[PDB]
Amino acid sequence: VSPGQQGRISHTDLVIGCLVDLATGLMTFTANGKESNTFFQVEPNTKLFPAVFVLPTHQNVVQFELGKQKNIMPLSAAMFLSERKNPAPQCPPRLEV
Amino acid sequence: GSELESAMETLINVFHAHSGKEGDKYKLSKKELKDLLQTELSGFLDVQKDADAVDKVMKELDENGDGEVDFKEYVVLVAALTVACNNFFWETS
Amino acid sequence: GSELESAMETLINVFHAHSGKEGDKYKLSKKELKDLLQTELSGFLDVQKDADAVDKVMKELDENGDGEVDFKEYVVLVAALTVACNNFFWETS
Amino acid sequence: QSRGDRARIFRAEKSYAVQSGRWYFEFEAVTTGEMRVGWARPELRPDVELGADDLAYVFNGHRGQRWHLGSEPFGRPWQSGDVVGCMIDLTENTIIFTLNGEVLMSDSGSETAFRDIEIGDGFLPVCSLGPGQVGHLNLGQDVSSLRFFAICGLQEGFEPFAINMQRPVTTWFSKSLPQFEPVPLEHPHYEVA
Amino acid sequence: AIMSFYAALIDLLGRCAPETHLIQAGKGEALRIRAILRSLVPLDDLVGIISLPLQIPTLGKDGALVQPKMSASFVPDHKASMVLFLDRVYGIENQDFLLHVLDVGFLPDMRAAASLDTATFSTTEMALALNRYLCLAVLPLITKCAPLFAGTEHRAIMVDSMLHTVYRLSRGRSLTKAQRDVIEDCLMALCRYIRPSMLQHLLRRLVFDVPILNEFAKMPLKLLTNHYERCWKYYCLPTGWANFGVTSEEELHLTRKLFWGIFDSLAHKKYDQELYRIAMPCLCAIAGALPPDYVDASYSSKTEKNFDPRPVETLNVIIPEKLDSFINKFAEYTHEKWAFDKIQNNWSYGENIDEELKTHPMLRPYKTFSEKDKEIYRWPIKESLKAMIAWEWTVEKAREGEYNPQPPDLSVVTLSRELQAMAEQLAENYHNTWGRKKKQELEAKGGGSHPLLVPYDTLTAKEKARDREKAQELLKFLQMNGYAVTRGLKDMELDTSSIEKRFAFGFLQQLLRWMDISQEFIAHLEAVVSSGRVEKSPHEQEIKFFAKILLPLINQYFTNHCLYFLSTPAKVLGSGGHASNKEKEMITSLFCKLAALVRHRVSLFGTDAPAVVNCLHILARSLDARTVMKSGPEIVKAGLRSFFESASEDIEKMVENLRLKGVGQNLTYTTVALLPVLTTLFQHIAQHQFGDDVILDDVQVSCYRTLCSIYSLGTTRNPYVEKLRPALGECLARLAAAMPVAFLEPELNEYNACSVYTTKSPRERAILGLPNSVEEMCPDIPVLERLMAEIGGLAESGARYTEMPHVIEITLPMLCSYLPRWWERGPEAPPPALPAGAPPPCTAVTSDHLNSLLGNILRIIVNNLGIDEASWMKRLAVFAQPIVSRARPELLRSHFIPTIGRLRKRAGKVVAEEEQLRLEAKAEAEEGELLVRDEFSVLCRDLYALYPLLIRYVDNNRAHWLTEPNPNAEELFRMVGEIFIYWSKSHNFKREEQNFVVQNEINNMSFLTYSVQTSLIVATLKKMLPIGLNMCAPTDQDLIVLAKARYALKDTDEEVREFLQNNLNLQGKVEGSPSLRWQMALYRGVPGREEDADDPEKIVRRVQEVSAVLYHLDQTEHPRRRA
Amino acid sequence: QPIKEYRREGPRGPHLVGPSRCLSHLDFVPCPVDTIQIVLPPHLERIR
Ligand SMILES: [Ca+2]
Ligand SMILES: [Ca+2]
Ligand SMILES: [Ca+2]
Ligand SMILES: [Ca+2]
Repeated sequence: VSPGQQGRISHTDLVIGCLVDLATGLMTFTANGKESNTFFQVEPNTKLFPAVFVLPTHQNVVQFELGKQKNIMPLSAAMFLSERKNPAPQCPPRLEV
Repeated sequence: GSELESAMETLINVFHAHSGKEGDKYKLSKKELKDLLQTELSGFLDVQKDADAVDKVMKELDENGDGEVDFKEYVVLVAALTVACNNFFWETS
Repeated sequence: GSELESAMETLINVFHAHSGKEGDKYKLSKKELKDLLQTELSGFLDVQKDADAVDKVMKELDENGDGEVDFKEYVVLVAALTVACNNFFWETS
Repeated sequence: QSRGDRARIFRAEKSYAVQSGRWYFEFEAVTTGEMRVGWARPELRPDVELGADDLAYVFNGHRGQRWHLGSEPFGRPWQSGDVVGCMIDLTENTIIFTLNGEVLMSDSGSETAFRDIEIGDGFLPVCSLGPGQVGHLNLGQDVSSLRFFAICGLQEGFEPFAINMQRPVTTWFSKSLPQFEPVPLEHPHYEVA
Repeated sequence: AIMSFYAALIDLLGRCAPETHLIQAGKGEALRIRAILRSLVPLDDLVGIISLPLQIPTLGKDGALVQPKMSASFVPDHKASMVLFLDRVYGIENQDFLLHVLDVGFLPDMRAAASLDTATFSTTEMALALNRYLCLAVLPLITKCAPLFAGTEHRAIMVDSMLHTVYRLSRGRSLTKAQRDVIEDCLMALCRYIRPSMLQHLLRRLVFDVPILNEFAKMPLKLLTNHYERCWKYYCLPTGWANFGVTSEEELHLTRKLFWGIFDSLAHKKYDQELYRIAMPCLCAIAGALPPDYVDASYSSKTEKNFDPRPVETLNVIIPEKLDSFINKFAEYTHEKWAFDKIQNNWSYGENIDEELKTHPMLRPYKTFSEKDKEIYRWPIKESLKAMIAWEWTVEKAREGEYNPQPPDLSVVTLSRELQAMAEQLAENYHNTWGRKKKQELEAKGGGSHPLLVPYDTLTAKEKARDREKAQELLKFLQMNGYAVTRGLKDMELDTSSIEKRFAFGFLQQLLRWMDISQEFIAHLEAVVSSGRVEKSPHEQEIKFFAKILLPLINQYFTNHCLYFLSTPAKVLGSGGHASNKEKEMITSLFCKLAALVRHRVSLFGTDAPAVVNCLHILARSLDARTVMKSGPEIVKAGLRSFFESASEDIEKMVENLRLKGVGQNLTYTTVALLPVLTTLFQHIAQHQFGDDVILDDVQVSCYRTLCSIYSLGTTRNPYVEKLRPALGECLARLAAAMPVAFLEPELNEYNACSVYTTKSPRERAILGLPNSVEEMCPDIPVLERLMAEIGGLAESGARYTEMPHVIEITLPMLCSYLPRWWERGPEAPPPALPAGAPPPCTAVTSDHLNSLLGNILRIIVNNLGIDEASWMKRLAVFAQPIVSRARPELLRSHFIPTIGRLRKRAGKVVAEEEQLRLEAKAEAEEGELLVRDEFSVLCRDLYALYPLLIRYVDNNRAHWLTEPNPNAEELFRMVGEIFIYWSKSHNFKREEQNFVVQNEINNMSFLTYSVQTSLIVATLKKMLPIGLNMCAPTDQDLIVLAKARYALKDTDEEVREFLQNNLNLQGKVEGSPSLRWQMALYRGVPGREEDADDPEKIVRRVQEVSAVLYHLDQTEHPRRRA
Repeated sequence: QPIKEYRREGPRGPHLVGPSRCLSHLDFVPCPVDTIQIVLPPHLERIR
């Protein structure tokens, strides 16, 4: 959140995209498309669950979007072995909050 | 309630008191009746102040003409008047 | 002094309070009277078994044919009930 | 710590729910602090306090109260070492709580602590031990071990809850380690679409 | 004509609709008819018709009345038929549908009627028709559907609007009495079922409406009474009423405001029977609901004040040049702050104001700021400062005050309590100006009340904030520019003083002031009755207020909140909150003042005296003596001591007069008030263990005088004395319980730390009237040992109650209440202080003394059995219940068993008489029927007398008996069971049981801690039955099962014995069922049972006894005014 | 001692034990009530 917008009820929606490169064990985060410095490194064979910690402040709290940017696989492909090479986003019934 | 029961009890108490005050068995002579009246209802009621009223009330109470009053007669009429007074008070005055 | 006035004012408080909560603020409707009697007397009344008995007693007690028990009529009836209770006292033996 | 989680609940296993009969068990309070004991339905929720919901009917000792969908003064507080005998009569749909072999009475003087209970799923022995408290739950697997059963309950025909269970009764407790669970479809506040 | 026809057709169909009872019963014909009607008339069309608007008269055309031609337009009577059809046929059951129709079609109608209620429009034909339509069709429907309003928070604004509209319509004039009654009934029906939090705004209106106490105000009294009585939980409990949240600070403030307004208005107003009788329940209800310790966030010492909207006069005064400089500074500050709001909104400077353009022409520097707008900004400030001057608020410059907005910051600058109050009154003046503007608007419109017309203080805190922003902004700008301002706040003079600000504090202070007024007019009444009798009675208003309101208010409030006044700060007995030491002090002051008021003056109060005495009892119950005695004003201490001393004087004065107008007055006063109130006070002291702290020094001396005078009176003999004996005995027993000095053990008194002699120095208590030696405190009272030896001797003699009337009535209660209290203080008791150095106990009481005592009482009652009248006996039994707890086991064999056995024999004899009477017939039956009735009555009296002791004894020793077999206990079981058999067999016995328990006002459950379950006989049998079951063998239960069947068959006792004898080999088998296995295990584990079941005769007799008990127990558990 | 135990052994049988009070690192920080704002009245300084 920008310091100027800070303290104001923003009329926009914030989008935070969390990227993980499994081969390199690396994680990065992009805010509204702009890369953020915060990066993480993980050991091989680690299991990570997508997560969100929120204090509700409005009727519409948050939304998990399972999208795909250019040349980046969606989450379902990593999550399910059958979809290992499927690039179309999916949210099968097993996936739930 | 039991308070209204006690109200009837108070009526009976006052009645038997003056029924035996002069020894008139259980029935109010003219003298017992007069003394009773100016005792129970001091103010709104008059017997000493209105002796002609006392005599007319002797005749009216004693429609039987006995001159003595048992429980039924005065309970009916005295209760009617003494309660209706406040009903008029609320209505107009 | 004013003990009969005290009894009478207690009577007024009780039956007016029992009239107001249930219906028209002052007089005695049928439902008012039924609940009122329930409040008034226990262990002596035989009307508890049927409210239709209360209804018909109300009908008679309303010789004026209005469906509402006048205060004078109610007080005279409860004076007759004082009569019945004194008869109960004598019957005891 | 959060009070909704502050007290540990120990209950019998769901498979031991009693549908009918007259059952008895004992609960000795090694400490006088906050401790509840009674009967809970099999669908008891760990996070909600005992007796603050319709699921459980219990007696809290430190204050001398009976809890079900709230609190109402009832009985008297126990001292350390006192044994609360809990009885349930499903033929009459009542719950009785006795202290040191004497039947506790509510303010009105009624002997039955709770009345007009629908059998439903059943009922299970349950206790809640606030922080820093110790209790002893005797389910009657060894009938002689009971302290006040003969004095109260035996002649009334009540049964030790585990009189004929050759193996000890299994218990489940309110483990306070947070874990992730799917969002309930009927959650009052949070909706996932 | 066409509307009339269609309305008449719909009305006819609705009338044809079947009745609800037929619909519920499910009569196919009725359901078919209702379906036909529903098909004929669509519901949505009815809703539309109800929605359709009715032209309402207007004051147009130069103030003329434009009233539509009734016969030529759409009229409410037409909608009445629609409503009737909708109710009878479709009915209202869905909350959503109720709200929908209410909002769309009804609520506009009641709004219109309320609006038309004004003077010009009041009598219009359309207005009268609307009143008729509402009161005949709409209001009754809402009253019927009222319960649906529960849980309607989602439409809270609409519900609140409905409540306000209905209340306004109720106030409306020109209504017929029936119409007003219907509207009021709807209001109560809605307020009963609607949630409490909903009533916030309505109650806010009522806070202002009711205090006037006019004729239109009476219905609000009932409404508030009902609402507060229903929701008292929600208002006082810290937790709040279940599922309904908790009250708000503003709501509690409104509650307190309403309470005090009603109190003051009622006190000032002259007497009115109806108004007072309606008020007292209301005042009691709010008093109970309001929390005892609640403290208002804001308090007004000035306590200022249909509505007056005229603003505080400011134009009259002039404005100094100093304040004009401040006006310019605040004008530029306000311009800058408005420009800051504009920058927040993204507005900038422009040529004109346009929402889309987001630019402003006046957003220009203060130098170029136009004069006209400059005057606009300044004039409110001029008015505010002139208002300050008119209020006499004096502002002094300590120092001078210090496009792109540049607003001086106000957040950093704060305001003291004075300045916060000043901001409040400035916002009040601004709101009054606003209300004056609304007043001109409402005058033009012709009526109505703006929702904000209600006083600013009454307005919600958030709503008050709306005007408070500008008020507090001006105050802070004053402060920064250097204006110091002060008017000498009586509020700050009072200071926060949270203890004083507690509601209970103010209530009690007002009560004490009224108490001084009571002393004044009682003195006046006493003087006039003594001489110069006259009927003016100028204080008559105050007298009637006192008696009618204050005394019942005292009773209800101090009964509902007794716990809060007793809970100590250290230990909180109540749910929450504890009274202050000062609050306890005023409680004590009130108690003493009331005792003094009623002293020797009961006859003057007359019919009000019983209520006064009840108030005395309640205050005594709620009194906390220990705290005040430990710390409290010497004046209140002396008041309590003077109450005690005067009580002692009065009771001794009794004593000598009894031994033989003022004397009779003292006699009646003591008989009616002093003795019972003193009894209650002593009982409270004993229950709370306050005795050691409270009864000291002069209090102890007064207590000694009271005790010894009572005892001497008891020794004296007279008929009126024996009349008084019961109350004297109860009072002296309570006094013995309270007493902290072992008066019965003077020889060991020196050990008692809490004694007058030990506390006071030898040089002391000589200036006081104290005997040198404790024995001479009063010699008449015997020592404990001699009392015990005597009571034993008389008990052995077995003399009669008449022979020793004083003993049973006084000495026995005294002694049985004495032993328990001093047992713990004496040896042989749990010594909590054993590890520390323990002084020798002041008393020498031991459990053997109590055991001997109890044996004595048993002997006296057993001797007195069979006498015609022993009314003292029940009192003796209740007084003797406490001792039984510590009775030694051997008492059961020594005294109880023969005692209850004699009664069993008497029961056998009397039932024999009963069967002989039954054989006798007609006049023979009638003669002796009353006889046997009398024997049953006396036997029942003795039976109740004996049991409670036996019950309490059983409770103590049931553990022992059930742990180890007891032949004596088994015999007792047999005996009590036989008594119960007689009870069940004899119907006359049961009716006489009921007659006694009812006539003698016995509280049957109290002894256990009126129904058959409550009946002692069945209670005793149930309490002992476990022993009967225990002494039996588990195997033999099948034999009992068969014996109960035989008893249902009604076989003779010998017949069932022979049945079991011939069926003796039908015993249950352990192998047959497992339960019998652990039954057998426990049975063997208990010792001494190897000799059990040795004889089939034992088996059959045991089974028969138990079966006879169970069968009758099962029978028991499961079965003229009109003339 | 064991850590976070809910069961214990005893004379008659197993004892169920509730949650245990735990000390917090902050509990060791000594926090007295602030007194800097307080200034001594002379009548109290002479007594001081
Ligand atoms: Ca006579
Ligand atoms: Ca006559
Ligand atoms: Ca009425
Ligand atoms: Ca009539």
